[PDB]
Amino acid sequence: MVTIRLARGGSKKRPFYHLTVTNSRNARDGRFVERIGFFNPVATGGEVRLSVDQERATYWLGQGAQPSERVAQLLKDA
Amino acid sequence: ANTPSAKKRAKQAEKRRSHNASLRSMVRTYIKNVVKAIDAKDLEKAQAAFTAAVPVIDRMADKGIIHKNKAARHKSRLSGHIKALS
Amino acid sequence: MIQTQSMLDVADNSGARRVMCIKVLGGSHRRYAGIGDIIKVTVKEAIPRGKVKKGQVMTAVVVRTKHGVRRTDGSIIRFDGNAAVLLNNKQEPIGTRIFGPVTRELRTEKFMKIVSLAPE
Amino acid sequence: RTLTGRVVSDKMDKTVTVLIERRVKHPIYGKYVKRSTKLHAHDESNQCRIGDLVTIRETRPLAKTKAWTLVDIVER
RNA sequence: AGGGGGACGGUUACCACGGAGUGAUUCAUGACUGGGGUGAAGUCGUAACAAGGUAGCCGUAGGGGAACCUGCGGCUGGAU
RNA sequence: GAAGAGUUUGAUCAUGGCUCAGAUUGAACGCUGGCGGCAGGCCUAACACAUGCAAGUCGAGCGGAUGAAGGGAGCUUGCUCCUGGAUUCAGCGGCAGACGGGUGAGUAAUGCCUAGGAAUCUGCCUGGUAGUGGGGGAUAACGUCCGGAAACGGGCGCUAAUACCGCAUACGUCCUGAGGGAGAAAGUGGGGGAUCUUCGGACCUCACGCUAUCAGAUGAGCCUAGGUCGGAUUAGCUAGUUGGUGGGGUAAAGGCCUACCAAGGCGACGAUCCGUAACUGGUCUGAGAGGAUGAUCAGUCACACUGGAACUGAGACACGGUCCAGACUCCUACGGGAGGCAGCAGUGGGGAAUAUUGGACAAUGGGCGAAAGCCUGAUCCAGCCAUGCCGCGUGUCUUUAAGUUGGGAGGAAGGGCAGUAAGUUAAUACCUUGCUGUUUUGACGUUACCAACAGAAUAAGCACCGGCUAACUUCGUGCCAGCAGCCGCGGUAAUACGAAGGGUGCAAGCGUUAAUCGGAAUUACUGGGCGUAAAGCGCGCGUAGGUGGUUCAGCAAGUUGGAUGUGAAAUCCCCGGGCUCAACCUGGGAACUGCAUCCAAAACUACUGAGCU
Repeated sequence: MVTIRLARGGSKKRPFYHLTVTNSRNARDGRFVERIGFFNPVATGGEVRLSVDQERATYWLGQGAQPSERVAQLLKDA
Repeated sequence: ANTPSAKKRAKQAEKRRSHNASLRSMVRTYIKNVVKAIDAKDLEKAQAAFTAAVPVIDRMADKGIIHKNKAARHKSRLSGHIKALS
Repeated sequence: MIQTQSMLDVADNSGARRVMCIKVLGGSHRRYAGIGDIIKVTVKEAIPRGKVKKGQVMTAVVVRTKHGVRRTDGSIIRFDGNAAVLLNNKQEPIGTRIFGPVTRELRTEKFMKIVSLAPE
Repeated sequence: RTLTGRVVSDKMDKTVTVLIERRVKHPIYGKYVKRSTKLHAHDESNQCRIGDLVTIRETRPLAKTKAWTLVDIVER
């Protein structure tokens, strides 16, 4: 059930993600286990795309968490 | 109203309850006779009576009608008083 | 119930717990009322909020007597307790539920609403 | 892992209650007040009399309203 | 054959709801009453403020249409 | 980082209350309205609820229902006997339904929050450790009968398995812990050349499954300390209560359950009773202390017409489960039945007052699935409402908004496929899988946004103007009619009341009703009082308690410093990044005055001891 997952922050027609590590027992936007770095597909000048830190991202894959479907092909952007 | 996804498990629960009521009672009548054995104070049938019971207390525990450490206590309660018959 | 001053339980839904017959309706020197007959009650005891109040001259159909009612083969059907169902001036029941059994002498043109609610 | 109180009642076997006193501050008044706390301590051998001072240890609960055992009679 | 073991049984404790008797404690209402407040003030009045035309006031008993008097101890917040 | 006025008086001073400026909300109401972006929208009846929808998923887990095609035989292209296998899906079975969602009724304390503690389970997930053999009995669909208009019931009779029960088997795992005893599993589909043959099977081989355990992650459960609302016009409460053991029992400690033994337990630091209320991160006013406060947002709790109860399951005492009881409601052909919107719309009904019987799973999730995908009123996103919060527009001869037209990104991660390479392979034979390049395709909101065009055509309102608000003629009315927050104004030239006539406040809003804090040192810890303004009991003895002369020494509870884990994320505070700008959005930190643990300190306090007068 433990999962790394895109989670909608931001505004309506203004997506912003957190890439939360969640439990799949909760909602998308509440009670995350850990926030590793973010995502922003409306990224323009000066805004960094994704703050993915592989110092902690190894650990949930090591302790047995999974990408959902898209989270696999954000790590494929490396 | 209710859904046939839940109306199917109306039968799937109470029929399963009926099988799990008997097998649960098949446990605790074997333990009662090895407490009747201690209350009769006759070791000469008490040893043969709970060695018929121990293959039943954990065989039910192995298949998830009861839990496996409920068996572990009752295998340690009855033995700790059969030893007291000495 | 059967006669005046007789006190009788309440078989329908809302209001009274005990009513007392103050008049047997029908004839002139009419002295008894069995199952299916119409009496005049007063509400001797009632629940805290219901459709009737204590002390109220009302009309009720007799549904369930201890004297009983007789069938055509000679057989009797005989209850443990007196009971009526209170009515309005339409001689339609006030409550929406009937408690206890009734007899088939009550499934007439006027009282089959009581029969259709009863758990007979 | 060290809580200290003076013995106030011992007339039951294997069980004793002490007053673990303290003096802590009042939040909006500033004056340090005393706040007495009356724990229950379990004795393994019942050797504590009224007026003794003991220290205790936390473990799994030994009864209802009792989750602290006796370590050592410090003084008397 | 049957036995073991189950199932429906039988009845034993436990208990929700219901029942009965008698109380508590709260809330609304109640004929009729008793003061209180604000008014507008008709009225017997002048009770206080000057030594307010009998100095006030306080306690208390006691007494009297009222705004009011004596006594006993009390106080000047009493002045010539 | 802190602004006060007006008002007791003939005037003064002091004590002391009133009314006022402000900023605010989940907002109403009275008015009048051009637009955009993000927001927010039963505060009352946890009131009753018509209607549709809110969790069905799977045939590659198993029996059994129906016959795409195609190749043929007859009749001669009408038809079926076949051959076959495409497909669906009501009945079993796995999993999920214990999540998402909603509401705040109950709860004054173990609920929440902060810290710590051990006597436990956890399906799917992830690392290994050992293992999938051999059998047996049922059972629905189906067949019919009975009851019923239907809904549905309940009689026997068939058959299956990834449904169940033994037997075999034991690296842990459990008991005794000497020795020994005990107990597991299920198979399905994509393939495969040599031997057995019906190379259907067997064996080989990966894929999903299956099991017995350990370590972990992730949840979930106990236990302790701390604090957490108003009352003494509530002072005693308590008997399974507080311990003890024997047993019983929970996944796990424990009077949790139990028998008997004893007489303990709680409480003036506020017990018990009584009224009230989800709590917190936080929020609002504030110089801060605080005070008030829990709408959106997030954590925990709690509930599901009301009450009791278990069942199944990894997980419930289960919101679209069952059972029982109650209240209510509904269909009846009187035989028998059914329902629970505090799920999204919506309806009454209450109220000052609050929205659409919407669009689609394209993004993010989940739920099943080998995969394709299949469902989701969660969500993404739309109508409706000035309800805030920003921007913006109503012209000084431009055309922005709006509208017409032409254009135009970003939301898409991947799926299909048919090569291409890889590594498990006994055989990169072959399947299955991850990689690569190309092709095919899928956007609810369908647009934002760019660039043309006609022409100022389509845009302002509100309240006041006696004072301390430097907005401040008259006309009508005459102690009338009225206005107003405090004074007051009106009793005949009215700056105070009704118009006109002008200004002014700030603007699609302006005002006043209401509530909160403030100024309020007007409950004063910071930071007030008491001879006469309100206030010293009429005074004692003294219980708890508050505080305690004097010196050395010791302790390290309070005190003091540092260390470490936190104090969730959000919010806020600065620096930024972006929407063309501002809201809004985030990135970074700052902040979080707190909590325990740890070591270091000894001037002072408590405590400890000997003293000193």
